[PDB]
Amino acid sequence: HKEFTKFCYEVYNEIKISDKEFKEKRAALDTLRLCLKRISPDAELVAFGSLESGLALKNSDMDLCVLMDDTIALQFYEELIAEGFEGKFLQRARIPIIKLTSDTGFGASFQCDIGFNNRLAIHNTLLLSSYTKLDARLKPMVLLVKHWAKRKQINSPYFGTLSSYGYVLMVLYYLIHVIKPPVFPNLLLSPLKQEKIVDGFDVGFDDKLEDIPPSQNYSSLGSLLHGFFRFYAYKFEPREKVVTFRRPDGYLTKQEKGWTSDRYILAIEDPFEISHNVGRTVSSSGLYRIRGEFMAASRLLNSRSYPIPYDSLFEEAPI
Repeated sequence: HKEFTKFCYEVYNEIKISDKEFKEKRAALDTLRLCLKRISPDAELVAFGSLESGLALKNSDMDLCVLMDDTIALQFYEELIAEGFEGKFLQRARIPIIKLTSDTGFGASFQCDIGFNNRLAIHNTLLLSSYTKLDARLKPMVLLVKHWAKRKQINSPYFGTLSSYGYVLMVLYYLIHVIKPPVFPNLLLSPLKQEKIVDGFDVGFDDKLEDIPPSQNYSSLGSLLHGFFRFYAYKFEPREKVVTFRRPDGYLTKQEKGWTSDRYILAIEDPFEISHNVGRTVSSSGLYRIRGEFMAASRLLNSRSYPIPYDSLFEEAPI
């Protein structure tokens, strides 16, 4: 996989966030933090998601969280509308959300999403951020899987398919517990790991990355991707197994977890919030499309017709 790896890195460099775009988002965050400072002096606005882990595709949306220690939620929204930003305040039960649309100069096409005390989400981002720092192969691979999923119309949680985070965990599971030699260790199950309970969940992992030995896996990005597709296309049985980060071998049956009868069509156990299935959005019809597109990828990469048209891997599939 020399030619495929060459193609992979070419695509990766086209789809990744530019340093220009990154600095624009970081500048926007500093402006919004100043807004929060004048209304709540002890609250902090922390960034999470793709932009924070570095697993962000160009023209990505911003995900922020206001952390504190009540009315501050709505009070922050009104100060933002006052400071020229355009958006709406939405609250379901006791969970408020700010959805920003524009700016009158980071705008006009400037999207941003602010949450309140979503601590677990910040921790999942810390875990992915650490893995990104461990191996250089993870960032391109994740972006390429994300770009493929998006283009093949299998990245719609609202339409019976999997979330982008779903695919990130699908990649991590493969690189930690499936590939041999593994590309990564399991930082959650490390003997150096210490328990840290946040919102009734253990968010602890070995973050002292400097002391972690280098990977014994020397495979290319192209080879890694060919394996990932082949695994989920032909070896992984979602009617039997759970994608997990809580077993040393990675072996967890749906029987053992009790996820046999939210939807359990595709079982992806969240690393910290273990009660939550990241693949709950995946429907029976949707899984069929996911399985179909995985087999298609495998078929393409084992083609005997040269030169192989690798471009078809990122060809937009009908809606």
